[PDB]
Amino acid sequence: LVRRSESLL
Amino acid sequence: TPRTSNLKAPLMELSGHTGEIFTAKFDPTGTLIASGSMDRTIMLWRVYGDCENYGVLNGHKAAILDLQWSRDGDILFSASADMHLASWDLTTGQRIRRYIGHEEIINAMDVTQRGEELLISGSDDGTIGIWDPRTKNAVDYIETDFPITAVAVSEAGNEIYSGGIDNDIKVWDIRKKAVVHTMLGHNDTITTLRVSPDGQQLLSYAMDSTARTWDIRPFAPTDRHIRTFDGAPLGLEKNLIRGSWSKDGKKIAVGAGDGTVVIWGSDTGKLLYKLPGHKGTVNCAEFAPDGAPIILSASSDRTMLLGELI
Amino acid sequence: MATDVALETTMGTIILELYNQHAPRTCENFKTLAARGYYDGTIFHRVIKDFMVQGGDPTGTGRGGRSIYGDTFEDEIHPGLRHTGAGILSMANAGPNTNGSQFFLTLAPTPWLDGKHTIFGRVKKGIRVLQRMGLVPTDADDRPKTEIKIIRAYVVG
Amino acid sequence: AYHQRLLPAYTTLKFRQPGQGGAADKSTRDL
Amino acid sequence: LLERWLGNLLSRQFEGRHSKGVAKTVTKQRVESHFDLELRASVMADLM
Amino acid sequence: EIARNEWQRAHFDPKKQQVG
Amino acid sequence: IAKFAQKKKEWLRMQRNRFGEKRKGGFVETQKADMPPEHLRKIVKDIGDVSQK
Amino acid sequence: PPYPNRAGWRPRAPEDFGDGGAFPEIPVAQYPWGKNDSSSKSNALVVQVDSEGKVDYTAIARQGHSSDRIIHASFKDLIPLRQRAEAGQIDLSRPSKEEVEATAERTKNALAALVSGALAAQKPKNVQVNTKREATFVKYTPSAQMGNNTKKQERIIKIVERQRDPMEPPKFKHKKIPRGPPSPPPPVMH
Amino acid sequence: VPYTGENLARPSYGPANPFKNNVLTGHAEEMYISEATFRAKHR
Amino acid sequence: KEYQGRKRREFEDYIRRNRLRLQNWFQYAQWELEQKEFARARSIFERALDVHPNNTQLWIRYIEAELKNRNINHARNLLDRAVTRLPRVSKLWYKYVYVMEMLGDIPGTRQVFDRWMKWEPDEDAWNAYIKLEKRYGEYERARQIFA
Amino acid sequence: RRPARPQIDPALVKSERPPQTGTVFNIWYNKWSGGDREDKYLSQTHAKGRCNIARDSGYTRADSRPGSYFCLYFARGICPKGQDCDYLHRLPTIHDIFNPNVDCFGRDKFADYRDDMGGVGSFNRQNRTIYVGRIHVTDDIEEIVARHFAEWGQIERIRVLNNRGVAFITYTNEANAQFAKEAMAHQSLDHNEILNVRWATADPNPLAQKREQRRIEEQAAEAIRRALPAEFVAEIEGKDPEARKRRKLESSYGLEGYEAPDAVHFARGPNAVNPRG
Amino acid sequence: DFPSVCENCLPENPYVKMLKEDYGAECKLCTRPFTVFSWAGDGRAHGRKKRTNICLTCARLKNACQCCIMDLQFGLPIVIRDKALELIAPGPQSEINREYFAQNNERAIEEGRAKTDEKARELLRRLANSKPAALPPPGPKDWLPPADKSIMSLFITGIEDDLPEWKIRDFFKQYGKIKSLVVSHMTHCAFVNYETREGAEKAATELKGRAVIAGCPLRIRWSIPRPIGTMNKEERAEMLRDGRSAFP
Ligand SMILES: [Zn+2]
Repeated sequence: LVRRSESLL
Repeated sequence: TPRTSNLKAPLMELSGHTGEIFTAKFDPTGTLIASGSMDRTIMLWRVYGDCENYGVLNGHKAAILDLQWSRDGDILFSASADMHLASWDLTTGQRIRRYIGHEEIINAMDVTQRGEELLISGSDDGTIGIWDPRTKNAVDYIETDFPITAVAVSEAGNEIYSGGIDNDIKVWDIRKKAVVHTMLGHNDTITTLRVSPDGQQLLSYAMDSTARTWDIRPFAPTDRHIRTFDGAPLGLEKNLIRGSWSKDGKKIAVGAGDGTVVIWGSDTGKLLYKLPGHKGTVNCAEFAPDGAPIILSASSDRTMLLGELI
Repeated sequence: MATDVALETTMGTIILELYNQHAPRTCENFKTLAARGYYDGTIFHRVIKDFMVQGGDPTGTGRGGRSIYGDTFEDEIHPGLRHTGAGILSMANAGPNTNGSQFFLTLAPTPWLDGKHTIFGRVKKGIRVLQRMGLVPTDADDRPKTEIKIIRAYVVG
Repeated sequence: AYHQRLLPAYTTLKFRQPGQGGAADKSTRDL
Repeated sequence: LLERWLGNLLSRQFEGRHSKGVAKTVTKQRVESHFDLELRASVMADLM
Repeated sequence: EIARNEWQRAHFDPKKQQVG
Repeated sequence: IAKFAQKKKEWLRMQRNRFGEKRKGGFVETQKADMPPEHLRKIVKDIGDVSQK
Repeated sequence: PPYPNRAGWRPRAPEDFGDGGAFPEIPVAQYPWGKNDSSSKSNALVVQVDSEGKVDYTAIARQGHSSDRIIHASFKDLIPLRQRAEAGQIDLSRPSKEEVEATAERTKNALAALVSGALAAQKPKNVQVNTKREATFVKYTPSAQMGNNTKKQERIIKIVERQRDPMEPPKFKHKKIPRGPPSPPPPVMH
Repeated sequence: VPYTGENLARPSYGPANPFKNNVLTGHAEEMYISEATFRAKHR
Repeated sequence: KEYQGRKRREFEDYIRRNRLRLQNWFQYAQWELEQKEFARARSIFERALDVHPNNTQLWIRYIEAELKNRNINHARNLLDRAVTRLPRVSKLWYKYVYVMEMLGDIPGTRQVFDRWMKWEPDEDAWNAYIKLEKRYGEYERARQIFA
Repeated sequence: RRPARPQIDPALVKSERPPQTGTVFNIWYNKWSGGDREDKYLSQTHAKGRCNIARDSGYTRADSRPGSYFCLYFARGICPKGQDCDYLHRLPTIHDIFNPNVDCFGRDKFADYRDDMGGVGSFNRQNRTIYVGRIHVTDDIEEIVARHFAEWGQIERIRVLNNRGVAFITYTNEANAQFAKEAMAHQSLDHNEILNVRWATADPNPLAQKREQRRIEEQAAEAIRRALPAEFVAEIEGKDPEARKRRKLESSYGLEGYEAPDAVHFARGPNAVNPRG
Repeated sequence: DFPSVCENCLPENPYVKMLKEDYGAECKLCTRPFTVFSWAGDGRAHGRKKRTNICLTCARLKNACQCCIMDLQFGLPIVIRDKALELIAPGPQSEINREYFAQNNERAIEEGRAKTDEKARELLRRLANSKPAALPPPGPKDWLPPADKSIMSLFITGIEDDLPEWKIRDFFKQYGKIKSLVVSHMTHCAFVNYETREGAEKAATELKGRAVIAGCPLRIRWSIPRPIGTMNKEERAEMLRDGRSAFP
């Protein structure tokens, strides 16, 4: 799975 | 490579001649370039700032084989295959005068940078000519038996180094009109003769693709040689390839027939550089006289390369 | 004993054994250059079908070499090891002793490089990766049209 | 190459002279 | 005029006619037909 | 498969093609 | 001077050929001259009605 | 076998090399992948792997295209740039005046060449002759061909444009060849 | 660099191929010589 | 050969007359398949793919026509091209996993399903992958599929 | 020696229009137009001269120049210039070979044949076979064909398909075949007939097919044997047992049981590992 | 901007004066206009202006010189090379498909896309293993001259297909002037008609009913000239056996 960004920025 | 000198580009072209560029020089200040070519014109370029062509001189009926800046930098000197010499004002752009009397093609010419001003014109009638740059007639002429392709004037202003097709570098005295000594070692025609900036060594490139440095000091041994340099082959054209000294005298540069400029160390002998970029025989390889690591190459692909040494 | 070095290519994985008791100096040169990340990111610059897969150049040209003994070191031919088949790891030079940082995987029996290059290893695991390396389109100067970039090569352990 | 048969016509472009506006930029707050 | 005209004549004589591929203008006799074409295309586009 | 298709092309017979 | 004599002749001939004013473009240049009128007369009479193959 | 030594043991089996790799100790010719009696003669593509290690399938979408072509061929292209994993600071600034003017110079030189070609084609200059036929010199070094392999002397070749009759019409007719196939279409990223 | 003597002096590493030209038959480059040189050699 | 030339002329004239109708390409390619001219039928189908790149029906019929003549590697290359061009058409993926399950080849079906799961499909493909791994035992790998 | 004999006097040789087969002479195409198309090709006339090699041969202004082509009109028997011709006026010998772009007369050869198969010919077939027809059907065809199809060159094989009045003459040289085709066209054999000497197509006889295929193969083999070194090719066929032993002993290079591949062993270059060349 | 011309097509002079004409002619294969380079051969003062006959793209496809149109590796014609080496001939030879392929492939053909070497060795190995009641021996009456002075023909039987007519012609040229020589390899028959009977008598005297030409055994007899017609395979076989039986 392609990773997402969880930084909420 | 980072930037070394004060140029707009590390290396760049100068073009606009419609014929083979045979001789290119520098200002004594080091800011102006004057080039004469097969197309009977002289192009005057500005090195620094914007690299702009600012002058054209059109007076010669044949190819311009030499041109030399004066001691100050306002007079230009042309040797040309129309059997003439010429002095040019580089303020109005007009020709000051013409020097007449040579009966064949003039191959070489030199002016004295120290002392009185003279002109040294070697020509294929076997004649060196000593000219004053105010009278249209020659002060003197020394007659030889062989065509002369390279001349140089000494620091003292009384010795003429003449190279020609007799494979010898002859050193003559002006007031005596006689050779003081001959210098052997070459076996093909001498194309350049340049005295070192300090005046202690002599450079001579010839058509055997060997550049020889010679001891020139007056109290020298019987063999006045120093060293021999290889790696600058002469191609199919039998041009008069002219080399130069760096200001410190450490490096020598000679154009090759491969489109390359071969730079050696004058004292060590290593091949320091073999610079490509030309599609013809590099007729001239000159160093910047104002203490800069700048080399100008003029070649029969109608072009000049201005480069910096890094 | 043989020590392992792992080439992580863009074709697969090649696990090489290295022969310390037969040609030592080349083997710790290879280990030190691999573990330092020096062989991380170079190319396999030359591929000749049925002859060679050669790489290791920092510049990817054919002239780079950064051996841990300075800039170059000497040859260590031991006659027990000869180029005898596909997949042999050897250290390549140019004439006399000029060993830099270029390695040389023989892809076929080549019994004419004996005594000229330093045999110092062997492909242990993953000979199919090298076989697919040999069968790549190379254009004119044995450099492949595509890139066979090496990423990692580690001591594993 | 191309296949067109235009004779030359209006071979110089007109440029906005001073007083004709155009190539003179201000801030969008001023606008 | 006549040399351009005869050059065009010799060009059709020696390298042929470029009959197909050029854009014809919308003259009066074509106006309504052109309108229909454009309108149909527009309607078709909206449908898609 | 390219060679097998070449062989099948070089040996085609329009005798059993008439029946569906 | 006897050994360096044919070399001198060859050098002088080569440099005069290369750098002479008469060969500014590599060759001797002349002016476009007028042909005899009978040349054109013969050409026009010969080609005729342009009926021969 | 291990390696303190391997003498006295000849590979007889294809699995004797482990996964593969001929042993330098044995001075017998060894074939880790058997006889290469025939060539590879396979028209398959070179199978590559990616960074984490999987079979790379972007050689199929990029097939027939140059390396500077931008092709979206994975699900990673469907993710926003801000949410696209390894993505911190994103520079969203216009190029400076230097790059802008350099691109302007390059594109206007190319379009000026095109304008010159179009103007040459649009109205020919009545008579199409040029008597300034300056020669071009070529240094041609021959290779070996037609059997014999002797090194022939290198050649200097003068190439001059041929004098053309000013009255000659165009020599050949124009052929209407149908359009070639387009560039290989990209993946459909719905 | 890469025009200095020590850069041209270093050779290309690795073995040689046991098994380039600009055109299909040889190598041809554009060159610049005087007209008189070509005429004299051709003569 | 006269019949072949006349049929080829008729089919090419129908293709030149209206190239945006798939029936002409289908009939020409099927007919050239009937005289076992596989290179010709492949060329006709590839020209149709040049005219209709994103047509799923043309892709399906060309993969099927490749499969019914037992050209397995050609058809697998074709299915790779088809799922590369149209990764969001589940019909092509379903045919691709079905074909590489029919021919044995369970790790190949698994890696095709891995590519499909990389494309993040609908729930039906995940359920199909779980059913694949549940059919041949293999429950723990189905647990990572549920993860 | 002997100068070239003038064949026909210049009084009989002119450049006039063809006979009037129409109403208007088209001067661009130089052909009569009008009339009826029932005329069309009409018939093939009888030519204005034959050739005697023993009588008409000599020297021209072409023996001094190397590379001069043979004369088409000396082959047609209607060349009036004699010794002043710029082309050769002799018979093509066996060493008169030409490249596959021109014939022996210098005319350019074409990509494909013409449907009415005559003319210069095509370079896509090394055709040394000439097709002659329109022979007066008698019983002594073979003797008169072998007598008259023999002064143009050296002949491999004449198959006379009698009863049809058709023969297929295969010379050993292509230039001799072109010379014979341009010499015997519209000539007479024994009676007043017009021979249709045209370019032969391909003999469907499978024996002739395998003969031609084989001859092509040893021609290419001769070229390859000229290209390769003698030891290399001698190892390549390996009919000589000593050459086989040399291959077994030489292709070892230290490692036993190698039997080096032909790409490595039969390789030519400066860096190859072999005696090279 | 430079042609691909072999050395034997180029002049012997190392300095070549060459003319160049953009779109000077159509290529002799693909019929497209191309830049023609031309030069004067070593045949000074008359001959043919040698030129590039085909374009450069077709010269890459065929691997041939642009002037001579022969293979640039062995010096063979293109069709001879292709037939004897079984090569692909990479490109269509039809009318419109030629321009289509040249229009769509001119950038990959230049880079060497779309090396025989081993196939030449394969051809050499293939030609290494090439594989291409009896009548009594002839009595004296076969080579004795007949009483009829009008009898002139010499009949030869046993001729194989490998024997050309010219070998027979210059084998019998040493005996006298031959008026005619008819060799039918289809029927293995030959007729020699001399001009003088002395030459035929000498041929019968020093042949004695038997002959060997290039390893082929043949039988010679006196004969009145009769034609050779449509003839049975069994009769052909039995006189082939007779020609072999000329050497028992
Ligand atoms: Zn050629």
